This record gives sequence, C-alpha cells and structure tokens, in this order.
Amino acid sequence: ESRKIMVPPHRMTPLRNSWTKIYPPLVEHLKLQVRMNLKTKSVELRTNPKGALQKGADFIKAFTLGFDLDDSIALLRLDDLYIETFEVKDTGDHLSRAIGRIAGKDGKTKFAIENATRTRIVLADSKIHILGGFTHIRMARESVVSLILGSPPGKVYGNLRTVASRLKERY
RNA sequence: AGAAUUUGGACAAACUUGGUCAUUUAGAGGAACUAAAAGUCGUAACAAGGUUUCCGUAGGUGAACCUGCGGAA
Repeated sequence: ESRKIMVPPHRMTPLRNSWTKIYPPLVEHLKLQVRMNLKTKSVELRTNPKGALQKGADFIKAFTLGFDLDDSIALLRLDDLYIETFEVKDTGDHLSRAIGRIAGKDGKTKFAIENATRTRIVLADSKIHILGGFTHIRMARESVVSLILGSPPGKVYGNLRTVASRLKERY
C-alpha cells in the first residue's frame, strides 16, 4: 500500500536541498520505500514486505505544510504530538490586519504564543498550522482566535503568561 | 527788479503774569476696607501592530545573499 502527498509551489527547493535529511527516517528507521514524482509534483510512499505509513506520511505532510526538517522530525517521533490546520475565515479590515495582529511586528506575537504554550506555529497568508501537544494546541488556538476576533493585546499577553505557567505546573 | 529810506501798519512766535482740567507729590501725616500657606513621597507615566516559505523585477553585486516593489500558499 501507498500514500501520495503533493508538494506546494513554495516548499519544493527547500525540500530538494534538504531531501538528504528526509528519506533515511523513511527508509532505514521506518521501513518504507519512497519516490518523489516530479511529474505530478508529489511523493509516493509505498511499503515493502520487509502500520508505519501513516506516521511517515504525517512527517512528509508536516514538511509540505511548511514546518522545517527538525519540527517535522519532532512530529515524526514524540507520539503525543499533533498538528492543527485552520484558515482564518472567521480585504482591508478583516483580513489585511488580522494576520498582522497574529504575527505582530517582526513576528514577535506569534513567537510569544509559540514560546508560551510550547507549540510551533507556521503562518501562511491566512493558513495557520500548529504543532505540539494536545492542550498546547488548545491554548494556542484559543489565543490565535482571541486576537483574530479582537481582544486587547494586554489581555492576550497576560493570558499567554498565565497559560505558560499553568501548562508547566503539576497540580 | 534789486538795495537802504518804509508812506500809512492790519499781524506776530517766544517771555512775565491770575482763574481751569489731567498727572508726579520731594515727601510726610490721618483713619477705613480687603488680603495673608504650614504638608516626606507620586510614577515615566507616555503609542500602532505582516511572521514564515518560495517567485519575479530593480539595484548594491563574493551573481551567494540582502534591500525596495509587485505575486503564490
């Protein structure tokens, strides 16, 4: 059995130069066989006769979604990780500054969200993808949604500090 | 038309010299009203929110990358 994964037209040459660090966890660690079909701009992962294919396809889907090699390998190992994709969907007002409210000046609001709840967020123009543990993704998603739907930055920053502490706390 | 004699002089600034209004009294009294500050340490309070990944153009160019503008997820 096999899986196909497309490669978008912005993550093809980074995939190409870092392909030599992608395939050995598909080949000797997980025991699949792979080929990157340049024709349909995809990758075919097949099994050999000597359930790994879903985890390998999720590692490749992380790389095509735009997480780097190391975060894709962090999803590859560490079975308590997930990755949530959502567009904004919730143009001058509602879109041209909502993603600037997410990212902030020099990416520091997205970075503060990332470090506070221990997730990695890749931000497209309007497509947000969050890599991390379950409750981590939950609090990151609530923060992102709170400041696309309009909250004080002081409010969402205080909530990020509180969320960092209570996510690390026992009892 | 000039000079002095003027022929007869209406006029005349300034200088003495009393009643009028405005101000300075050098000053000095009188007898009214109002007014009158005695409180360590106070802050930096202060203002919006385009990141990542490729693509093209233009320049600075180890044609590597960056920057500016225009695109894609």
